[PDB]
Amino acid sequence: SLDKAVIARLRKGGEEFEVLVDPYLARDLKEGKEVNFEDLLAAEEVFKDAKKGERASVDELRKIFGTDDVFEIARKIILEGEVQITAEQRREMLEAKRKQIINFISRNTIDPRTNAPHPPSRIERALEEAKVHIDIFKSVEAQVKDIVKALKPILPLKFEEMEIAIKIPPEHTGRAISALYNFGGVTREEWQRDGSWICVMRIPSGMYGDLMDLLGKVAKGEALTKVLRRIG
Repeated sequence: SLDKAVIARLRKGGEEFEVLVDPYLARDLKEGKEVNFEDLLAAEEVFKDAKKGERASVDELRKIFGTDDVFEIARKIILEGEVQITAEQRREMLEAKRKQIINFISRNTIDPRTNAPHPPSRIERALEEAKVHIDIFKSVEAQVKDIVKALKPILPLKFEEMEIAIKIPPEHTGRAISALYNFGGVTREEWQRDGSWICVMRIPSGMYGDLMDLLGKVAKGEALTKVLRRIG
């Protein structure tokens, strides 16, 4: 457990405080995700020096932090202090967050020229071309508008959604409906008396081609669709 933990540290009131944490769950906490605090800490203790094992006293924690709750002090140390992740952990977390940003951009934007998504490897090249800084302690949603703005000089792209009305003939509902719910975005669904089924899919516009491919498979080319609206 403790070859795996890293130090998170904070100076407060002229004293140094440290906790020993799982670096991957500390990143999740800094990004804003819910975290199980029993897995996050390698020891339910606040240290003055985690390496020498010097523990902060209850009286000192009460004086400085106004509380003795180790979990709540650990949260403050991690959010306001520095997490000493290793260089290799930082590289691994950076590569993973970059991948998620690229995929999110690919799925949720379209090229205004061609009205189609760019491939992930096109977004990746543009990220490097633009020298985009990626923040491993922020969620995708928290940083993807800024990134997309930095990309627009070299790669035009725009966030857009579509609403698409769908009708599935009775013959194909068994396969089609389940597939559509799993794809996501089903709204205003309604069974019809003749066995057919209708809905309005609300999807990211860069998912349009995937949705049409899906309907070709699950409805054998028999589904009827109508583009209702594009939403910028």
